[PDB]
Amino acid sequence: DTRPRFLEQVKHECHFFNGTERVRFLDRYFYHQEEYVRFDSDVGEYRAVTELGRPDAEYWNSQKDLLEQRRAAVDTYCRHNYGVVESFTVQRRVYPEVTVYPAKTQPLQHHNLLVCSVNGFYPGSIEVRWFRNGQEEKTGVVSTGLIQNGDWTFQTLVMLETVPRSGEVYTCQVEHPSLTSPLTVEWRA
Amino acid sequence: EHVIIQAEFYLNPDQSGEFMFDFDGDEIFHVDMAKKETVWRLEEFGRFASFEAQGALANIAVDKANLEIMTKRSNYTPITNVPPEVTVLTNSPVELREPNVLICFIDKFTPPVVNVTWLRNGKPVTTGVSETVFLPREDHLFRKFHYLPFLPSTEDVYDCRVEHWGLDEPLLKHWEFD
Amino acid sequence: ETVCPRTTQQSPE
Ligand SMILES: *[C@@H]1O[C@H](CO)[C@@H](O)[C@H](O)[C@H]1NC(C)=O
Ligand SMILES: *[C@@H]1O[C@H](CO)[C@@H](O)[C@H](O)[C@H]1NC(C)=O
Repeated sequence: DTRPRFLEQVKHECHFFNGTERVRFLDRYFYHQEEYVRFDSDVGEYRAVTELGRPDAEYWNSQKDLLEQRRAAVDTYCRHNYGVVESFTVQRRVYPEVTVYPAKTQPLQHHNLLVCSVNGFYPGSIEVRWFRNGQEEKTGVVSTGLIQNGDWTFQTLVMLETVPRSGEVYTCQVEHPSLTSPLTVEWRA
Repeated sequence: EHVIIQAEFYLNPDQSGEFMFDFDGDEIFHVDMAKKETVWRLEEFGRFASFEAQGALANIAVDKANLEIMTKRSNYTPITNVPPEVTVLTNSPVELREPNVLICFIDKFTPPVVNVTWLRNGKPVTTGVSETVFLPREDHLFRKFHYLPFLPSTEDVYDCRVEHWGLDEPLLKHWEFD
Repeated sequence: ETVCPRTTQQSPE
């Protein structure tokens, strides 16, 4: 099937700063990926983003009742829906499971990679650090970065490249808003 | 600090529509257009809130009308296919005989039409699979998740097979134990 | 308790 496709998108966005103290509403219309017209609550009228959207801005801006609907959106739409969903979105906290296992940069060489697998947490902001015998190791650290699982949980792997010596204790330390104290997991050579 | 987006689309000639709410990149719910039901991404969401699915149907009807208008205005300029990036990963560190989930992440593509197949040892599997709807990105492409619960063994290999009009051949992304 | 939709409006023809 090589028939041409045509896509229309609309995104009505509510941006919240300090709870619902500062709220910005954006009404955005797109043809394929091209935003052609938008309403920005900072402005209070539709403005064409590209030439394609000039007719829509002029026509919609002539509808005072429509504009007054959009000017009230920060209250009647954004703040309202925030109050509806806040208890299970804004306030969602799911602490991570932390697992440490060894691996190899080269399948034939010996174990020279410590993986700190941090799984199932929400929200996304997290800090993961490596320690060798109580001292933070910042060199040789590589990560997948933040991974969305698509089910309101995140994961991340933080890997430390190192040659373990007998005696050493490695610590992976996780901080996250769901925790009141750092979560640490040790690994011994 | 937080962003809630009500994202809609309508696609011709497929006559596909979609209506969803996003919170900080996660789906709160979408509306099943054929059943006219609100589908909460986590079931527990539905006990703390509701949504009248009819409102989505009304918006999608306007989006359809606007697509026809904008198609004309553009002189029937079609969308350019953007093929996806595909990643396969597991929900949690893998241990033999301990239940887990394979995640197939399909990212950065348009249009929102895709064929996805899970393969176990080269054979299609459908038992217990699930998927998300098309999820919006900030660059206005799409992403999507497909899920396969599985029991890790050393005998089974897996692939996520993704077809998309922007790809010349199907994209296969492999997973196996280790 | 009810999430409220923002309506979309029709472009000029
Ligand atoms: C469509 O073609 C008309 C007539 O040449 C032109 O005025 C208009 O700018 C075009 N619109 C596009 C290419 O978006
Ligand atoms: C999916 O497969 C069907 C046939 O089952 C085909 O008609 C359609 O073009 C395919 N879609 C994509 C995006 O490859």
